[PDB]
Formats: sequence, structure tokens, C-alpha cells
Amino acid sequence: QARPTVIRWSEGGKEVFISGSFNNWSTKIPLIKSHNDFVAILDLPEGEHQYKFFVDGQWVHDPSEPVVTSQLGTINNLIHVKKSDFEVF
Repeated sequence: QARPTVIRWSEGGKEVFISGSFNNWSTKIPLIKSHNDFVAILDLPEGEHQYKFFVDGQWVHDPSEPVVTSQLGTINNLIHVKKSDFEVF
């Protein structure tokens, strides 16, 4: 079960994308420009996901978010998605 999740890239650049473990590093999703900033909203299942940005042609992490080292040895950002069980009530 997935949540809408806001991802904001605020270190600037001209063209931003995100990819991550949530889609097995299979595709990049564009981030929309808005006042120095790039944002996307992602449908992501509860739990922890690793992710990284493709900014002006370079794979880069957000230095303001937590990071982790992959099985491949890469530095990826980590997001925890909270469970939304029973939030209707």
C-alpha cells in the first residue's frame, strides 16, 4: 500500500530526476521546478527506500537528507515512509 510522498531537491541545478530502490533503479522520474526548487510527489509503499538524483547529467545525493551505502557501495539517500494504517479515523 503506497503513500504520496513529497520529494524536494533544494540545492538547485537546471534539470532534476529521481530514481531509487522503489522501482529497482529502472526508471527516472522528473522533478518539477518551483522557485529555486524541484519537487515531485511519489507513490511509495511503507518502509525504507534508497534513492538518488540525476541533476544536470550527474548522479548526486541530497546532502540535507540521511544517507546510506548500497550493496553496490554507492552513497544513496534513504527515506522512511510511515505506515498509514488507520489514519482515516
